Order: sequence, then C-alpha cells, then structure tokens
Amino acid sequence: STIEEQAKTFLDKFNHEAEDLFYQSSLASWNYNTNITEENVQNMNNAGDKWSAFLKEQSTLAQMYPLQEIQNLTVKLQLQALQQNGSSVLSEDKSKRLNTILNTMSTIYSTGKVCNPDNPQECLLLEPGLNEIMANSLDYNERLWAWESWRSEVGKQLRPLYEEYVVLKNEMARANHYEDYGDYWRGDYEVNGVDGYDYSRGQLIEDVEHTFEEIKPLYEHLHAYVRAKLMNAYPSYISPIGCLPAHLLGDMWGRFWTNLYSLTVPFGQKPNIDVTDAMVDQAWDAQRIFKEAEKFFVSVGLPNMTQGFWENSMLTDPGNVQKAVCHPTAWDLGKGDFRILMCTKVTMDDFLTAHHEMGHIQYDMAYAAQPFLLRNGANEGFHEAVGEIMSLSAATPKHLKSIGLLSPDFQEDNETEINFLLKQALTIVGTLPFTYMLEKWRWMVFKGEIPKDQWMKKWWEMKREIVGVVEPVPHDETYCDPASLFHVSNDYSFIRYYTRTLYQFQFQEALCQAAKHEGPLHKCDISNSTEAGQKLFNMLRLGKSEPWTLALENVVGAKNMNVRPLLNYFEPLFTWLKDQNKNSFVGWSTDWSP
Amino acid sequence: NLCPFHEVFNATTFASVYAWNRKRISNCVADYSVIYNFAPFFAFKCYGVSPTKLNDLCFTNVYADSFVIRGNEVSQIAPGQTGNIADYNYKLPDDFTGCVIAWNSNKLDSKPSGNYNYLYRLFRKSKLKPFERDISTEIYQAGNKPCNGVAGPNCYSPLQSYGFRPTYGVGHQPYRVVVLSFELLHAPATVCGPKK
Ligand SMILES: *[C@@H]1O[C@H](CO)[C@@H](O)[C@H](O)[C@H]1NC(C)=O
Ligand SMILES: *[C@@H]1O[C@H](CO)[C@@H](O)[C@H](O)[C@H]1NC(C)=O
Ligand SMILES: *[C@@H]1O[C@H](CO)[C@@H](O)[C@H](O)[C@H]1NC(C)=O
Ligand SMILES: *[C@@H]1O[C@H](CO)[C@@H](O)[C@H](O)[C@H]1NC(C)=O
Ligand SMILES: *[C@@H]1O[C@H](CO)[C@@H](O)[C@H](O)[C@H]1NC(C)=O
Repeated sequence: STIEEQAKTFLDKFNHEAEDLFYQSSLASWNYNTNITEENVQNMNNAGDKWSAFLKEQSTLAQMYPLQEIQNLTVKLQLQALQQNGSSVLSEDKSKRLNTILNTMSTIYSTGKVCNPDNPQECLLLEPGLNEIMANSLDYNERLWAWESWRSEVGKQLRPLYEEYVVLKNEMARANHYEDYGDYWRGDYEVNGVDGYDYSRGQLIEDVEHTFEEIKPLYEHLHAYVRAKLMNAYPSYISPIGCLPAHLLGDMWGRFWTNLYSLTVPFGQKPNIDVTDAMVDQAWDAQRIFKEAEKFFVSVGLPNMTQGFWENSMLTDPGNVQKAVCHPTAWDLGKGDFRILMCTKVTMDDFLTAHHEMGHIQYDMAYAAQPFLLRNGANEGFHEAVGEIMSLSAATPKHLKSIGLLSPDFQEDNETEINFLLKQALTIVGTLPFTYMLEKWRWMVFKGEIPKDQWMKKWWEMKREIVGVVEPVPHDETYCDPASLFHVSNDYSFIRYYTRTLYQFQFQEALCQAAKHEGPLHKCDISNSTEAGQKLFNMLRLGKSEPWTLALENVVGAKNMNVRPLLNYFEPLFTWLKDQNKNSFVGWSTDWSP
Repeated sequence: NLCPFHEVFNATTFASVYAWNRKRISNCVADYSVIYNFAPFFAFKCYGVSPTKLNDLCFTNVYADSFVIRGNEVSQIAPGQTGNIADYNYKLPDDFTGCVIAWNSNKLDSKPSGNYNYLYRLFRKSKLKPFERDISTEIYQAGNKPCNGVAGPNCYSPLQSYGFRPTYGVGHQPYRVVVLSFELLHAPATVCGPKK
C-alpha cells in the first residue's frame, strides 16, 4: 500500500466520523443560538470540546503522511487542510497565553463602552448606542468626542495586549513552516501543484495592488463627490484642497458609506424605490418571502428546497419567550439538514437578505456531494459573492415587477438608475480602499517592515495614501486604532471582502451575458434563464475541490481578479461623476496641516 | 395458505445493512397485493418482472432481503450499480429479477440522540459478490506494518455507524428496503399466484 493509497482510507474514515461530530456540534450551536439557556450553553461547549479534541487527534494522525509522495490533488488538498499544526506548534505556556490574549481581547471589545460624557451614569453601549450616534449625526463636536473617547478608552487597553498578540502570532506562524502571520492568512489564496493555474502569496499582494491601482479613478471620483456634498452640511470643517475627516464616514471606522445616503442624495426630488408599504399591503407574512425567493431560485434553474428545511429552520421571530440572536445565517449542519435562522421583518432589505442568505444555502446544497474538508468555497470570497449576486439579481426593478411587488405603470429613468448605482457604490467601492489599506498594514506589521515603535504612525500615514481621510485628533503612538475592529481584535482575515466584491461583479457580468441580456449591466437578472443557472451550478458544484483559479475560469473566462466587470457594472454612474466633477478640485493630498 | 409478506414488512426491528436479513418464503399462495397496503413507498423498481404481472407465474423460492440504508444510498440497490453499499455491504446480481421496494422510516428508525444500533461497513480488502454477507469486526490495515491485533494508528475498525436522527434530509433519513428476489431453479415450484 502506497502512501497515497493509505491516505485515502484515513481520509474516508475521518470524513465520515467528522461529519457525524460536526452535525452534533452544529445542531448544538443551532439550539444554543435559537434558545439562550444555560443547558444549551453547556451542550454547545461539550460538543465543541469533543469536536476540537477529535480535530487535534486526527491532525496528529494526519502528520504521518508527507505531502511530497502524494500525486492525487484532492487528497493533497484534504491532507494540506488536515496537516496544519495551528496554534499547537507553540509551547503549552505560549499557547495558553495566546488563548487568554484572544479571550480578553474579545471580551474587552464586546463589553467595553465609553463613560466619558458628563458623570459615569451616562454610558452608551457600542452595539445599540455608538452605532446609532455615528450613523445619524450632524455635529462635528459630538462625533469628535465619541471618536476620541472610544479609540483612546479601548486602544489604551488594546495596545500592550496587541504587541504580545502580534509577537505570539508571528512566532506560531514562523514555527508553522510559513513566513509570517500575514503569509499564513495569504495561504488561503494559494494554489500549488497545478500547471497553468498556480498562485503565490507575493502574487496575491501584487494582484491586489494592481487591481487597486486600476480601481483608483472610480474611488477618487466618488471621494470628490462625497467631499463636495459633505461641504454643504459641514461648514469650515473641511478643506477644498482635499480629504475629509475619518470620524464623519457614516460608520465609526470608515468601513461602509451606506449611512451617508441621506446627505449624499443624487436627486432629492426623486425618492429611491421602496416597496415596504407594498410588501406589507398584500399580507406577505414571513413565509411568502422565502417561498417567492425559492420560486425565483427554481426559476433560475437551481433545485427545490427539502421538506426538512421549512419545519426545522427558524424564519420567524422567536417571541418574548425563547431568547435568540436575530442575525441571519445559512446553517449547513452537515448530513442533509439545511436550516436558515433569520428573524424576518416586512421590509425590502429583509427580502434581499433572504435572497442573500439563501444563496449561501444553495452553495451548501451544491457542494454537499464533495468530501468533508472540501465543503467550502474555493476561497473565502466565493460564498458571499454567490449570495450577493443572488441579492443583486433579486434587487432589479424588473424582477420586482415580475413577482408582483411593483406596479407596471411605474417607469424607470436615468435618474433612478443613477440613484440606485450611487446607493450600491457607497456600499461596494467604499469598503475596498479600507479593506486594502487595513490588510496591507496588517501584512507589513506581521512581516516586520513596520517597526513596533512606529505602528499607528503608519495607519494615519497609509490612510493618507490609500483611503484619504484626515485624523480627527492627533493620535500618538500609545494606541492601537487598527484594533477596535471586530475583524482585528478577534483575529479575522479582512481581504475576504475585497475578493468577494471583485468576484461578485465578475460572476454577475459573466452570468447575465449568458442569459442573453442587452443593455446596462446593472439591470441584469438570472430569472427564467437556465443557461446561466447551469453555468453558475458548474462552479457551485466544485467547492474547494478544484482550485479557485480554475473555478473562476469555469464561469468567467479569466483565472485572476479583474475590476473591469466592476467598472463596467458601475459604468452608467462613473460617467455621471465625470460630468459633475468639473467645477471642484479632485483627488487628495497631504497638503493639509493642522 | 396466506403467504405472509408481513413479518418482513411489518417488523418492529429491521436489520443493519451489513448484517441484512433474508427470509426464504415458500410453500404458500403468494398474495402480492398484500404488499400494496403501505402507501408512502419511495421506490418500486421492478427489474425483470412486470409490476402488474407478478401473480401469474410460479417460482421455486422467493427471498425477501431486509435492511435499512440512507435515502441517497437507495439508488445503489440496483443491478450494475457501484458505490459504498453495492460493493461492500449488499451486492445484487446483474441478472436480477425482483423488486426494490423501499419506503421511508424516519419516524421509527431514528432518534434525536442518534440511532447507532444501525451499522454500515466502510472498509473491505475486496469488493462484495452477489448476495454475500460479511459479519466481521476484524480491524482494517491501511499501512504496511502489522497491527498486532486491536490498534489505533493506521489500523481502523471497518464498521462506521449510521447515526440516524429525525432532523436529517430526505437523502439521509433511514429507509427500510425490502428487496424481493424470485428464484427460477428447475425444481417443482412451491409459490404460485392465485387464479380461478
Ligand atoms: C427553550 O428553552 C426553554 C428554557 O427553559 C425551555 O422551555 C426549552 O429548552 C426550550 N423551549 C422551546 C419552546 O424551544
Ligand atoms: C483522486 O482520486 C479520486 C478517487 O475518488 C479520483 O476520482 C480522482 O480523479 C483522483 N484525482 C486525479 C487528479 O486523478
Ligand atoms: C418544486 O419545484 C416545482 C417547480 O418545478 C414546484 O412544484 C415547486 O416549486 C416545488 N414543489 C413543491 C411541492 O413545493
Ligand atoms: C419568469 O417567468 C414567469 C412564468 O411565466 C413569469 O410569470 C415571470 O414574469 C417571468 N419573469 C421574468 C423576469 O421574465
Ligand atoms: C402492523 O403492526 C402494527 C403494530 O402496532 C399493528 O398495529 C398493525 O395493525 C399492523 N398492520 C397489519 C396490516 O397487520
């Protein structure tokens, strides 16, 4: 028996028993999430401990077979995802220290709230309060106080913790036969073994940088537009030479510009298309939304939904009793059980989220035939791209008119197209410079080109180079502003969103041209088009089995990232911005000096 | 003589796929219409015999094999099929002349803690032959090193439990398959259909 032939039986037994244990763990996590109870907490903890012990034991058994002797590629990929030491390559004291660092970092981010304004009776929590006062405010001083109070209250605690976190992560990455922790995080977009479809992590940095250099004119024009419109409501707090303060960018970090729509209206005389009154007028409850959504999905060509998903899932509100977390998620519990937790409201955003969080469950029903370690997107950006192209096709006025939630007498115009395109752009292309800057800063911090004594000096410098927003207050080295972000303090990868947008627009542009559509790219729909449904299912069926450079090629025709579908999708808008930005200076620079 | 076709079907306890049952039912008046009492039949594949012309021929013996599988493994109970049930647990010949009756039993052979009493054989050193049973618990050996009996590295137990639950998909729910196989040996037939 060769090593390749004895690895397959080990993988088969691992896949079967891990499928059983993963079903137990995922079912325990469901009934914890849909029912907050101490007994459910203990059951979830026991299931997770058993699953983690099983994973450690099977990784220890999997270290026996070297990857050099193996010639099959699916077995190579499964063992490569199974042979990872993880945090166990460290010493026991160092591993325990890293785990405690992560736990106190998570609890500091989750529980910490600012008590700065007036007496310590008034302390707004981050989740209900700080997001509300950051999203809807017209006060420079109040936003300045809130921004300065959070970063400093949280970052002064984060920073000495964060240096040790960085050192321990770099150590466990270096002992893991990689180079840095950034090099570890770039090991998900890595193909090694296929001729003609290969990827390196230096290629991942280079391609991301090149795509950002290509995408820069669109973001620069949007930057000029939002600066011009924010000058009106904020007098003498912004300079016409360039740049706008980072505490004013809708959210508290600058991640999304979605809440700036009320102050960046393209045409105030023409309201955006809302259907909430029409959705609630016809008594559509909470099941008709996910029945018409599955009607759309079967209209595309994708299969039906099993009877074990309507009864089990929790699609309605849990009520006063049976406390639960109302965050929509597409639960793939394992052996044939596909449930979609979600507290459905009578709103269009809930409709498009139901289409969004069922795209992830149609991906889950498509790669379910694959082996257990290959039951994921080919990288981390495939899942959300698939979900958001279902959401984008569901958001077209043509589909809304088709399913009944639009009057036929209502007509479209270039003004409504401009409004919708800017509304989508403020979410999509707003987050790409932020994601690129944050991931570049984290990569160079973990690699060691950024000295520890000059860390936050970098953010606000890099931020004056990539995003282009002023520091609201001079922030000195004693801080860790980078942190204070759910995705950094809890050790998450952030480039998934960049990859997701760059793949979602490629998928939409490649599928709606196989649907025989003539016209703008922002009105494409996959509905009543089996020729595009089969094309999408050709990628959805693969999972992580084939490399992402080929699965992207199986639907688009390119084997790399491309911003050209993004700039053509957002082309009707671009022109408008080029026409309007002629009486104001464009771009940004560090000529600002306080 | 009222040939039963009821101990096979209306049984309180069925059998696992590796240790399936087999009942040589003979010397009786066939009564094939008794089978149609059960409504929710998921499959009625009838290779070799017309599904309305059962009660006119005479056979020496009939065999009513009885086991429980998944819903996605009921397509492997057919002539010429391959997979992980048609070659390690239950192989049926290419000259099959029978019935692959298989209803759903999620409400009887599935518990919310796990039905680990129903087993399934994942590893064999050779594929199975038509209508051959392997009730063995000897360890498998993927490596080239002797296992010295019961062992843990590169020495796995072959049987992997099913673990049925009510909260499974249709293709993962328990399915009570009753395969009928008619035998036509050149002997005086003891099973005949009713006729006036
Ligand atoms: C949810 O938890 C409560 C807590 O006592 C208990 O009734 C049961 O475990 C669950 N009830 C329902 C209706 O889900
Ligand atoms: C790897 O083995 C599997 C066995 O299931 C086979 O289907 C696959 O084709 C093999 N890979 C290659 C590249 O041949
Ligand atoms: C399955 O899909 C078909 C459309 O081809 C339709 O009957 C319905 O959406 C699904 N069936 C049921 C019983 O819901
Ligand atoms: C899709 O086809 C159905 C069936 O005729 C029709 O009712 C619906 O309006 C169509 N939708 C689109 C967008 O063409
Ligand atoms: C099958 O067995 C059950 C056992 O409770 C019994 O109630 C039922 O009458 C039986 N059906 C027939 C047709 O004998």
